[PDB]
Amino acid sequence: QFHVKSGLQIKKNAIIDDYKVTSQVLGLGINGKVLQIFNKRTQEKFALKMLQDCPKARREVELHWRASQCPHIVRIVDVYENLYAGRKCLLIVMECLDGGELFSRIQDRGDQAFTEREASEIMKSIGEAIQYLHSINIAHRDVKPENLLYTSKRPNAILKLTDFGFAKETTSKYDKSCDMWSLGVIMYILLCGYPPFYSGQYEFPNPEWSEVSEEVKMLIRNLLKTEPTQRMTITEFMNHPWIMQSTKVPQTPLHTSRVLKEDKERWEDVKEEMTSALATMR
Ligand SMILES: O=C1NCCc2[nH]c(-c3ccnc(-c4ccccc4F)c3)cc21
Repeated sequence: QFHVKSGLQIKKNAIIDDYKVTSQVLGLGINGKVLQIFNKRTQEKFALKMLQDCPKARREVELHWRASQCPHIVRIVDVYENLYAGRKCLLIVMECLDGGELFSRIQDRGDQAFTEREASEIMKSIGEAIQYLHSINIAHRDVKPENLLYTSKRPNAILKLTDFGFAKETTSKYDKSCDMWSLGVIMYILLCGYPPFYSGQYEFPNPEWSEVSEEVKMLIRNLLKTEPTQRMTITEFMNHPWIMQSTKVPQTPLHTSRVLKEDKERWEDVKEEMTSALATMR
């Protein structure tokens, strides 16, 4: 009749007591590395972010925490304030995800090519995650496709969203829209294999955008609005068919897999421009 969950808990004893740390790295992001780590008790493998521990982070985690309670959002498992260099530090231990950057999994699909239906399912999921956050007044502000990774390597395997180095409480023109933009961006690349290209017209090339229902070309629009406003609210976003259908979408082939094999070089480029588009955007 009544249920809550563990409040956030700043464990103080050296994480080296509760885990054995590798040096084998994974994530190579904002503040420091992401080391693989093993749970002494259970013996499972984990992601370890590490932080300077200033007032800022101390809420960034404080949110991540609230968010992990979601399926498609990465779960935090433990948060430790230890002393590294000489620096009241901050070690967050979160669920390892042996999946690979959302896209970098598709170009090793091995069997067949991609599908409008499969694109939905992906977007579909990612939608959900954003919802939650918004549904609790949280903006991620950083919904890159590096920040999307899967649990494991099976096609059953699901994907989650990471790096709240950017999230912010929508507390007491705007914000929880960046996350939308991204989804839009994400959908585009999901369907074709490229973005727009500035620093705004988005053309729709032929051997790609063709018999592809304007029903779908609709969404992408509303989302990508160079605007802050009428960028279709997620609440809104969910409502539209394609997404909320699970399985009623056309089975149309998608070149995206192959497309990405075409020009593996355009990526280190994509990534920055994606962060450019984002990060700065107010
Ligand atoms: O918050 C973050 N910022 C920096 C980049 C970043 N990365 C992660 C992360 C989280 C969970 N798991 C992994 C992971 C695990 C196993 C194999 C490969 C992996 F990427 C990586 C989190 C963050």
